[PDB]
Amino acid sequence: EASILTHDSSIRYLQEIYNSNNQKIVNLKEKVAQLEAQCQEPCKDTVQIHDITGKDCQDIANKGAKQSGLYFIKPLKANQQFLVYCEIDGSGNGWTVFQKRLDGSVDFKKNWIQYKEGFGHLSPTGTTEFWLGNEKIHLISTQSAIPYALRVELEDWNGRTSTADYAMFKVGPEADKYRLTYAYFAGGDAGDAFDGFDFGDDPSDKFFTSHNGMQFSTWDNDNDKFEGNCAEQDGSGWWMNKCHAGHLNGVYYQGGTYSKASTPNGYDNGIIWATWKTRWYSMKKTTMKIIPFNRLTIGEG
Amino acid sequence: EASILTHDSSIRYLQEIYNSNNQKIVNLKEKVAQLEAQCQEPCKDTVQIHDITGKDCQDIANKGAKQSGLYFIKPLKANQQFLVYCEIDGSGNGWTVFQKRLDGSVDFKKNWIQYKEGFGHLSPTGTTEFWLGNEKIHLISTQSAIPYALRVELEDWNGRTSTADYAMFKVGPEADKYRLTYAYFAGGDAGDAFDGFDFGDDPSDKFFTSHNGMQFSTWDNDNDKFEGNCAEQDGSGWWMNKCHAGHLNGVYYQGGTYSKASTPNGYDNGIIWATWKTRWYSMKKTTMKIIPFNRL
Amino acid sequence: LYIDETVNSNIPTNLRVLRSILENLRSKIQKLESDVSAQMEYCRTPCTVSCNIPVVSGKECEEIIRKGGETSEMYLIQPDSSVKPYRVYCDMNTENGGWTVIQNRQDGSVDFGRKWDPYKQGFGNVATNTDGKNYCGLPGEYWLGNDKISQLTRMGPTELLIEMEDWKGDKVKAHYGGFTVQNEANKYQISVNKYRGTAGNALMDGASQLMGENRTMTIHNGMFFSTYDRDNDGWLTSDPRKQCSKEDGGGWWYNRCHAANPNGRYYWGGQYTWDMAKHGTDDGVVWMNWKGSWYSMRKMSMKIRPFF
Amino acid sequence: LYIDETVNSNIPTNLRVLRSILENLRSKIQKLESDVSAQMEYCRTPCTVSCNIPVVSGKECEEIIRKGGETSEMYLIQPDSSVKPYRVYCDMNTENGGWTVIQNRQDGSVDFGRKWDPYKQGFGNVATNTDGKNYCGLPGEYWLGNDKISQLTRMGPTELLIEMEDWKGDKVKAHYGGFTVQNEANKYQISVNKYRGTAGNALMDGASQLMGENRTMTIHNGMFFSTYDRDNDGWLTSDPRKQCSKEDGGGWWYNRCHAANPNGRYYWGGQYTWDMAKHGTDDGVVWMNWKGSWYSMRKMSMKIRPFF
Amino acid sequence: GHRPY
Amino acid sequence: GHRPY
Amino acid sequence: IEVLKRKVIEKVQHIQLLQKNVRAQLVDMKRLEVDIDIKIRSCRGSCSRALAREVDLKDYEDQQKQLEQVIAKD
Amino acid sequence: IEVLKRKVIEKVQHIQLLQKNVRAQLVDMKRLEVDIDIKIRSCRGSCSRALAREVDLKDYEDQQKQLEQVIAKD
Ligand SMILES: *[C@@H]1O[C@H](CO)[C@@H](O[C@H]2O[C@H](CO)[C@@H](O[C@H]3O[C@H](CO[C@@H]4O[C@H](CO)[C@@H](O)[C@H](O)[C@@H]4O)[C@@H](O)[C@H](O[C@H]4O[C@H](CO)[C@@H](O)[C@H](O)[C@@H]4O[C@H]4O[C@H](CO)[C@@H](O[C@@H]5O[C@H](CO[C@]6(C(=O)O)C[C@H](O)[C@@H](NC(C)=O)[C@H]([C@H](O)[C@H](O)CO)O6)[C@H](O)[C@H](O)[C@H]5O)[C@H](O)[C@H]4NC(C)=O)[C@@H]3O)[C@H](O)[C@H]2NC(C)=O)[C@H](O)[C@H]1NC(C)=O
Ligand SMILES: *[C@@H]1O[C@H](CO)[C@@H](O[C@H]2O[C@H](CO)[C@@H](O[C@H]3O[C@H](CO[C@H]4O[C@H](CO)[C@@H](O)[C@H](O)[C@@H]4O)[C@@H](O)[C@H](O[C@H]4O[C@H](CO)[C@@H](O)[C@H](O)[C@@H]4O[C@H]4O[C@H](CO)[C@@H](O[C@@H]5O[C@H](CO[C@@]6(C(=O)O)C[C@H](O)[C@@H](NC(C)=O)[C@H]([C@H](O)[C@H](O)CO)O6)[C@H](O)[C@H](O)[C@H]5O)[C@H](O)[C@H]4NC(C)=O)[C@@H]3O)[C@H](O)[C@H]2NC(C)=O)[C@H](O)[C@H]1NC(C)=O
Ligand SMILES: [Ca+2]
Ligand SMILES: [Ca+2]
Ligand SMILES: [Ca+2]
Ligand SMILES: [Ca+2]
Repeated sequence: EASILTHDSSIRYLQEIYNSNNQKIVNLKEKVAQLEAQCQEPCKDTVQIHDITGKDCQDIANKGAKQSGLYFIKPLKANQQFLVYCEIDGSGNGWTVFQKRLDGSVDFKKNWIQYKEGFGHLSPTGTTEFWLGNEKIHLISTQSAIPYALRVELEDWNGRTSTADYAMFKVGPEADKYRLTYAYFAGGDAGDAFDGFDFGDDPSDKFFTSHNGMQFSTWDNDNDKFEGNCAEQDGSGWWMNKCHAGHLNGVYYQGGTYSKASTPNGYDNGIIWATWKTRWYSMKKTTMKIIPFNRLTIGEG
Repeated sequence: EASILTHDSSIRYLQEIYNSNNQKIVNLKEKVAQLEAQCQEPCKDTVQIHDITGKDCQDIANKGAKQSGLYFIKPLKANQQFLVYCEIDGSGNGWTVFQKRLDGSVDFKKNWIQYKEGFGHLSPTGTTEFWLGNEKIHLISTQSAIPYALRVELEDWNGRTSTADYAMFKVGPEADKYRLTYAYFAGGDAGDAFDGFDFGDDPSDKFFTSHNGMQFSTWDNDNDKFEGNCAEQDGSGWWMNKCHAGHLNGVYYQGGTYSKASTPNGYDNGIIWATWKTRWYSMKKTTMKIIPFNRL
Repeated sequence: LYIDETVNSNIPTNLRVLRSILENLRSKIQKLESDVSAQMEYCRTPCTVSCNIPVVSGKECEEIIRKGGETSEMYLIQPDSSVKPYRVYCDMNTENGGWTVIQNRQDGSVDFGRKWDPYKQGFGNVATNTDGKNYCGLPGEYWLGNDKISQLTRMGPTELLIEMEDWKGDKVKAHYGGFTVQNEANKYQISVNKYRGTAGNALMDGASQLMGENRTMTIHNGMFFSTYDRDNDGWLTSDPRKQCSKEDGGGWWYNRCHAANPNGRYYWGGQYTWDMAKHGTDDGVVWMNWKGSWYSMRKMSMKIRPFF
Repeated sequence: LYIDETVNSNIPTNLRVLRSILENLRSKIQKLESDVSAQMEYCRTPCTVSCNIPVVSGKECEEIIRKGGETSEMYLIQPDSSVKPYRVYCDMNTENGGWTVIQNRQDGSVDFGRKWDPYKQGFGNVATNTDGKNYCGLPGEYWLGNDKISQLTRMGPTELLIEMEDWKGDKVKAHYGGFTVQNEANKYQISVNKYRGTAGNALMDGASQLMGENRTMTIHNGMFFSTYDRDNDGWLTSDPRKQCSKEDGGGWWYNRCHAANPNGRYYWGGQYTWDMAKHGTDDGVVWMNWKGSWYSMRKMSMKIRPFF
Repeated sequence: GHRPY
Repeated sequence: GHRPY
Repeated sequence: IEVLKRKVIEKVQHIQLLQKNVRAQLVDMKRLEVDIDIKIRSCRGSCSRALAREVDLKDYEDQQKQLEQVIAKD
Repeated sequence: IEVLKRKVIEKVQHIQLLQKNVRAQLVDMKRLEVDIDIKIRSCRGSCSRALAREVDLKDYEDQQKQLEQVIAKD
């Protein structure tokens, strides 16, 4: 017969495609490793930490720095540095805010320890509620014999804003219940609400709502000039007295303004600044900066 | 008879002694004029005022001046120069003291006004307790953008003096009650008492006895961080707060060292510098100099 | 003498088999070519994640919770003055709460078959956003710096929790009130003791599906850290091809080789046979004592915390 | 006739008298020579006085008291920015307190018979020590510069107090709620009105011990200031010898010549006759009105202060 | 002491 | 996984 | 006379070995399906988007039986 | 011959005018006493010390009367 000699010729086709496969695979596994390398990196974190650690944000801005993000600082007196959202206006100054309020979703009805260590989070864009920490704040305002200043900036659901600067600003040690106490009131188109504003009840207020020299109070820590722990009543932490005359940590009311009925018991709180907006008008944005006196803020340039 | 012609011979003696009289009188009235001119000058006043009026004592030493006494100065902002006991160490600096304590008898329990215009008396020697005057001290530290300093010098009833320098020193106008404020504490082997020395009562003190930013209070002017018109409670004026943590206008206790009983009410005061001596130890000599910052 | 007729009947049916099989493959591959090419195009624009650092800070997660650290997001700690603070994820809810997550798996979002160095420095994603919310609450799989892991444990007593769950949901875990990894100098040894929980003491008791020399060689406790970049296994062999790490891509405290393979090859579905493994072994995050040499977890995680 | 015998009787007796009177003078004179010579030697060493200038200051004495100036010692004032501050003596006690002493007498310690310039410039001792005490609270006779005196008054309403007393103690004084001396360019006029107090309006009503033309020619008011160095009296005559100031040694607002002569010749005891006056007139600080042309006071003072 | 005419 | 000898 | 019994078996070796060759190809291939898949997931923590794709293990082992069904043939 | 009535009066004139000259002396003297006394005092506000001396007016007026007692009668 011997005619069948043909089917065997068909094999050339298999070993030929098989060769292509094997060859292709080698070239493929080859590209795989190229992918493993190229594509194998941690996500890109929009949030970044800068260097040039210093005494505070103003020393950061004193050692270069021009951006307004989060850095690290480590006070002479204390130890272990910690993040701190600065704010270098670029004029040559670098504020070091310790509290900010926007969104409104962050809460302040936190206990004592929580306030001593701070809560919330810090952000580069600088948009995120947060309270540094009574302990941090202290170490910052005490280090050296250099006076510090505070700029309580706020804003309404209108869009306009007002400032308030106080000199020699500085909070005592925990041993004294982080007592707040400055020297005098400097400029400020928001009004001296820390001077105790006598709304309209009792010849009191003026010598009852001033926060100069007051201690800090919390839901479970009473160190104010009133038995009734204001905290519990209100729902925050502050240097209470009669109590608040402009505390800015109360509930963040959406849209601003509220009534005595919006609250369970029927009291009032929320970020208010007597010397500027009614005692029943919550803020939309808040912020507490802080820079050594000698700096520009009513100092020089 | 005619024999008597002898007595008329006596006449010569009278006329002669007479001429001597008229003559000496002219020589005498002549000398009187010499005396009126010689002996007709105002007594010599040991105390002397030097010229070369300036912005402050440091200008006086900048415009020459090598002696240490009283000069007249006139700050740029105000006018009507005044007296101010300087202090030129010759090294090329001329301190301007606005408050000095020695003797002890001068008192500082004056009302507000008295402190505004100062009190006591200055002296060339430099030995006489005095207080320039809040107004003066103000304008002297407010003129120009040129910083100043302060050198709180003290001395114990031992003999060892100490110092204390503070930069950017300057007291505001009376409008703000002569608020005293600076930038920081420079050197000082006496210690920073204007910082707030917390003795041992309450976790306060520190944040209550500091004087950077406070106002000025007096027996009849309370502008402190205490309704407590301290000056009454004490017996002087200062920039109270808790109050004193180092005010040196209180009582001058003879020999230094006093007790809680030595006071009429039972409180304490008097020249004390917390960060140097006991809250109950009165100085012997004090002094507040002031020079622009660039001087060191 | 006639046996020849079978050449036309048997061989043909075979050619039909190769044709289908071979042709099926030329296509299966073309399909893969476009994928690798397309994916390659993707990591040309990396992933973005915004993690706002919480103000509250400490040394470990333990401290943070006792400093007002309620929420279970990632944090920033500084276990030492002579070491750069670093992010990390702190679990604040599981068993008392306040655990310092050191390793975690859940989707294979990152490859653990990295070299030795990436394992000393640390790799992976510490934490991702929480669907719109500004902070980072969700984990993300990673492996904190070995040097940190060692430094952490070598400064005070420590314990360890290793929970995990299959693809059915069922959860279990291991507890070691004694955990301590030496410094790089000593090959990141791993001396753990004081077992607890239910899932299998394979870290110091070796597997359960083995006996004698077979089992007693899979006790991780005491071994060194190995990577397909550096071999420190308890497998003594000259053939560089035979190395625990390479066999099962991923840095672990191997030892001829394991009874538990965290940081392996996150296999999907959960089940897998021998003819799937990169080398044909049993790679992939498996505990074996609760599942088997052929079952890759759905979620594998570790976390440390002070003793006392 | 025989009248000769009276020569030996009369002439001798006179000779005895002249001898007594003449010889008595020679010694009387040698007596004075010793004094003049001696006193002369003393002025070879002037007096020393030390006055610590008080810190408190102002324009006049009124400002000082209302500035904490209770004690009555010498101060430092400056009634104008364009003039050098000078010493002075502030009386902070007498009637209300705060009077600026402008001139004073009390012991003749300083001669007021000076030329014109001295009176323009000012002379005398503003103040002396207080028996040990560092500061100067005691007076001492003087006359502050005219120009100052003029300048003082010509800058706001002013008044004057001219107290004085005999050697019997009895005191009295004048009060003019309107005092003003003009500038040196106007021979230092003196326009005083608004009389008061008891002692005699001998400064604008003339003397009481006279009448008509005699009296109305002794009104100091509106006169000029004269000195034996410069004549500005109301006495019109050509004889250089005849001039108020030369007669009654001293500068004043003479007018042919005075009804009151402050700044005269401080005599002792209090009384004196014409045959003692330097010229034979009636010099010496005398008010005459309260006492008489023959009686120099024991103390004579003047002081100013605003009207308000 | 006045000066007559 | 273990490894035979 | 080489045609009667000889030509039948002497020629089959070409396909016999190739037959063994594919079994290795599949096995070696299967592992690739796994590796790739696993690797792809790696991009989730690196590559913007993650290309989700199913891996057919059924087909393979289904073809593996054809290979295993045509074994001993000689 | 001129010795009888003449010698008496012609001779007295020298003492007559002299008798007046002494008076003019006293008065011119009396003032010195005064002026000097007053001038001495001015030395207090100048001379370190000041000489203290008594002024005798009595003696003068006393002697004055003697001079006044011997006027016209010759
Ligand atoms: C510690 O643990 C180890 C386990 O790792 C364990 O190992 C033991 O392994 C066997 C099993 O008990 C024993 O072997 C010795 O004793 C045997 C006695 O004879 C018979 O054994 C059977 C079953 O045991 C009894 O039922 C009978 O009554 C009878 O007694 C004897 O068979 C052995 O002879 C072999 O000698 C050596 C190995 O010892 C070997 O080189 C020789 O070729 C000879 O042949 C046998 O061994 C070879 C290779 O090891 C096998 O050939 C391989 O076959 C596979 C086929 O597929 C499988 C499989 O083997 O079944 C399926 C698996 O599920 C799969 N697993 C994987 C890797 O994922 C794989 C997979 O399919 C392949 O990888 C891909 O194809 O393998 C495959 O084709 C291989 O390529 C091929 O090489 C034969 O199976 C076998 N003979 C046959 C035809 O059946 C020997 O004398 C010992 O007990 C022991 N051996 C060792 C490793 O030492 C230890 O016992 C245990 N020790 C303890 C107690 O601590
Ligand atoms: C405004 O003011 C003016 C002047 O300030 C007033 O002017 C008046 O001036 C006379 C003031 O006495 C008035 O005189 C009238 O009244 C006399 C008083 O006597 C009356 O009463 C007796 C009672 O028995 C009666 O007998 C008599 O008739 C009178 O009614 C009266 O005496 C006057 O008479 C005279 O008449 C004319 C002048 O008008 C002369 O020609 C006569 O001489 C006569 O005598 C007068 O003149 C005498 C000679 O000049 C004076 O005398 C004495 O002279 C003394 C001089 O001697 C020495 C010397 O240097 O030489 C010696 C010695 O050293 C010393 N003496 C001693 C030791 O004390 C004195 C001494 O230095 C001086 O005193 C210094 O001042 O000098 C000496 O001057 C002495 O004081 C004289 O007494 C003498 O002036 C006078 N006689 C006497 C005894 O007084 C006449 O009638 C006028 O009325 C009046 N002027 C006239 C005339 O207008 C005026 O009144 C007043 N107006 C008003 C109302 O506002
Ligand atoms: Ca309370
Ligand atoms: Ca009080
Ligand atoms: Ca090995
Ligand atoms: Ca004339």
